[PDB]
Amino acid sequence: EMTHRTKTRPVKVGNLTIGGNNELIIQSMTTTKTHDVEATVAEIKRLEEAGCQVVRVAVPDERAANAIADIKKQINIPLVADIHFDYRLALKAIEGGIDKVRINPGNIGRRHKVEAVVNAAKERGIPIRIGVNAGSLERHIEKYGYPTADGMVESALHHIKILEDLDFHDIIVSMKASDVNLAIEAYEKAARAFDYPLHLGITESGTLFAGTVKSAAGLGAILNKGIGNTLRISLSADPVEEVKVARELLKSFGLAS
Amino acid sequence: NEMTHRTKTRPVKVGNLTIGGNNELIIQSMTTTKTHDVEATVAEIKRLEEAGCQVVRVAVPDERAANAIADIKKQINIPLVADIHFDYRLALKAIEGGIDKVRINPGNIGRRHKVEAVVNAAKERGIPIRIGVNAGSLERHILEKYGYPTADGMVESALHHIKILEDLDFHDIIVSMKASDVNLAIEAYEKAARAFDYPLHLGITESGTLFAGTVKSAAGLGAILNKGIGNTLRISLSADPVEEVKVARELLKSFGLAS
Amino acid sequence: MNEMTHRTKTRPVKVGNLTIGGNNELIIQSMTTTKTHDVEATVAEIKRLEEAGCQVVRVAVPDERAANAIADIKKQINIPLVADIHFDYRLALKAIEGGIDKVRINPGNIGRRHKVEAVVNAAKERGIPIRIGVNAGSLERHILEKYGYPTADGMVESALHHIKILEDLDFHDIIVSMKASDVNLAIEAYEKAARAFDYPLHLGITESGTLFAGTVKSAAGLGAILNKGIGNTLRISLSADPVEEVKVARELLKSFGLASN
Amino acid sequence: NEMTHRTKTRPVKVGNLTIGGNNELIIQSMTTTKTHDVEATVAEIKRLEEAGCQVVRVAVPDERAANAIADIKKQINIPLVADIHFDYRLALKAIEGGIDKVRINKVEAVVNAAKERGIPIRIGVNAGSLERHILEKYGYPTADGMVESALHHIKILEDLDFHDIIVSMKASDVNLAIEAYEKAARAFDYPLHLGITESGTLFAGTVKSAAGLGAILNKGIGNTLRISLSADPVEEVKVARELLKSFGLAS
Ligand SMILES: [Cl-]
Ligand SMILES: [Cl-]
Ligand SMILES: [Cl-]
Ligand SMILES: [Cl-]
Ligand SMILES: [Cl-]
Repeated sequence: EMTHRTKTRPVKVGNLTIGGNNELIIQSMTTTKTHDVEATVAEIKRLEEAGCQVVRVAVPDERAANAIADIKKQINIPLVADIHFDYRLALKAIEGGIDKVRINPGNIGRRHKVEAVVNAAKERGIPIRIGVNAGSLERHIEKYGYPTADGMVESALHHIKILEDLDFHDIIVSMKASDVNLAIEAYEKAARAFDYPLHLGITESGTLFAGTVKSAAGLGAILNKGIGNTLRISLSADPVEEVKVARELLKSFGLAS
Repeated sequence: NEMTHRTKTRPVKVGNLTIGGNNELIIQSMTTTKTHDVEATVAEIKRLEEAGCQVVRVAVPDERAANAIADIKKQINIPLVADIHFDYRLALKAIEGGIDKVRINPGNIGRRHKVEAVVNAAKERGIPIRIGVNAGSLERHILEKYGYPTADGMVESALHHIKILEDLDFHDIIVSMKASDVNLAIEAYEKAARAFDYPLHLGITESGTLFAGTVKSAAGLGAILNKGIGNTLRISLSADPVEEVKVARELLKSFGLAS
Repeated sequence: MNEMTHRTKTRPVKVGNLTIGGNNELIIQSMTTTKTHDVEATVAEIKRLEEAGCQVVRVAVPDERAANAIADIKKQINIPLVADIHFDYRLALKAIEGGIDKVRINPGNIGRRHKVEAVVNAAKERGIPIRIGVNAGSLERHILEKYGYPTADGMVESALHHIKILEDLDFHDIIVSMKASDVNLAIEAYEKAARAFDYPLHLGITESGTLFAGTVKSAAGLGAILNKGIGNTLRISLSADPVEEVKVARELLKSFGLASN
Repeated sequence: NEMTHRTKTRPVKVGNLTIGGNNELIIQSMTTTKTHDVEATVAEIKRLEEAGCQVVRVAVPDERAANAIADIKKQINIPLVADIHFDYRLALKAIEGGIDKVRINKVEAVVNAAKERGIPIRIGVNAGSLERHILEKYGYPTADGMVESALHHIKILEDLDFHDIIVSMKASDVNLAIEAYEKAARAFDYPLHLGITESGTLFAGTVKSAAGLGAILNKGIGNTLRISLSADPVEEVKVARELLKSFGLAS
């Protein structure tokens, strides 16, 4: 049985709550150099002007991690940081005021690294988004022979398990794929597999037109199931258009944000 | 109840094609020219043929439009379809004119001999009929029963059109459930798949700018295609009909439901 | 078995003051996206096209109001104009009387003897050429029933009958297009075309859904074709402004060291 | 000699992927980050992967990059290719770090390391860097010099019992690029790695590469391809898909 978006666990992200209500928070991400504070801030204010409620920035390095405080001081909406496995960058961004870190626990390595992150996260009440991706499933998951709905949830489970073992339940999860049937199938199962809020997203298509049609369709079928607490529409275009498609999708179903 | 999957629906012939009973959806659009202007309508259908359109609907508001069907036919490949709202003479004229499928409202037409001539006209010529229920066009008693347009009322209307034709030994039926509201559209099609075995023609009433029409159509149709129903479809957009085909092709590519 | 004729060996066919065929040049073309009857809009789109380097422009002539507007459009532009009419011969006669510089129509579609010889003699009198345009997606039913689906042999079967209708009227002022979506078919249709007849070929590829996909698919396909040494004129079809079509054609020709003259 | 069809080229493994012996080309891209900056590099690969990239090349200009190779692989799921130019040592380093393929042109020590790990070597021939003696023989860069340069390199590996070779024939002039791959395909049956060196703007490089590679693909050769652009690595994957997808050449 699927956990409706209204009975999912509430997760505080800055001043907003994701999960435990029927409000789909709109998110996006920047295209700028995260360490280029002026450019990043400029693009963020254009996203805020468009209707963006939460925005993510890639933190590939120290320059980027160092830019966090300077960015957040010049913005109004919550700022999430992208980090695949570097615990030092995780720690630097957290210290800097990020509102949430998108990091997959199982990639961090040795337990002491995993704890340095979770402890920092609890210290200032920041959540983690577990972001499962169809193109980047663990090497071992030689088990299915290719990305499948089952391989995504299992990878997801593994990541939640590490946080729950550390008494950490402030978690948001995403199951992002490029294929629509796999997309729908993945969120369906993750909703039946766990109670955390689901961050909806489909992989960027080659063109803006392809991506607009595919995402509108895939997320359309997921929202109709009563699931999803937040969403990000990924498109080969200026981020503002992602906010526009997201707004149009939610208005279409008569959904509030 | 059981949702009749698309592969479990009744196969009908629309020209040289088979709609229903399989796991593929045939793309359809409509010409924006006056059917009377032969070259104009052909020129537009040629662009749609080039684009990948598989079935095309032409305006048949009057007798001149109906009388040009054979001329259009000599110059194209794909099946020609036509919607007749009220006047049965237009349906009859279109049928004898060489149409491949007609969209009629048995209950509106009028006299029993009127419907019998069209049913027979279509039955004789071996042509299918499409029953198209539209949320904004429900019968008076339907709206009085439910109070406003609703999935159940569209389904009530559908069955009756179907029953009129079934009572005249007519079964080459395709059913459309067109609404503007996606929530209604999604429901309307889900209950139709549970209420009968005929193939369903998926369409959403166009609303807003091209940008909004494209998003809302993709959204609603995404939820319906994931339900495993739909055997044919058309995207409606105030734009060059070719754009409708583009959108339909992307949608099918996404789900892997193209012919 | 028959050798592909090299673009420099195709029959030279004059279009306006230009010569398509019997040379190593590739004439670049585009098509308007306006209503032909809207003279002002159409002439302004053509002027933008000329500015980007377009050499020949085709306009649809779907009704009588568009064919009567040919004369006034011609008076305002400096590049040869082309009427695209699928079969209505009263619309082509008007286009020809309007002073069109070429007509894109397939004679086997007209397709009544008094109707064919009329359009034929009218063109003969004005000394204007006819481009036959076979499109994989708009092939005749008797081809489809025979081959099953669109094939190169089928497109070649089609082109040959339209060509015969004309050759049988002692008309040889002909250019041929073989349009397909599938890049593999397009490539084979044009090599099969070069072996069957010596008429210069007009290279085109159906427009993909988007500008990006269209640019890649068309450069990849036409590049394949151009490298065989065939084709005498081309048109890129894109879901974009016609100016984008001219820019892709220029950069594509630039890539092969080929010129427009 | 007639050209060796892509389906008849000598199979070569790269990670879990086969390169050669089938009618489908593998998509490659290349990172732009500092290979020694691990999260940075991994982040780019992660976007590449998602976009449909199948193999990725990372620059190894020195030992910093060479040492990061292992940490990069424990994070990614597509095979990595190293690109070494002058130092035989950096290639040795990249191989110890688990590189899945080394693109390179002591000499026996590199092969022994390549033998030991069971990894191939992509001989990379380029029109912009042919040795002086073939330039002195042919006068300028040409298809005959390229194939001759590729054969002299193929010879040395073969004499050392190493046959797991993949070959590229890089040039900026479309007509030379075409002629070279045709020429290549005839001389040897090793799989071909298609690429066109970039020139001009993004617009210009997109048209040129698709045009050249289309002609090449039409001839039925090539088992792997790379679209060289000066932008986000995902733009190279975007061009590559449309191209392969248009010709009917799957993953
Ligand atoms: Cl570790
Ligand atoms: Cl450490
Ligand atoms: Cl727990
Ligand atoms: Cl009457
Ligand atoms: Cl409205």
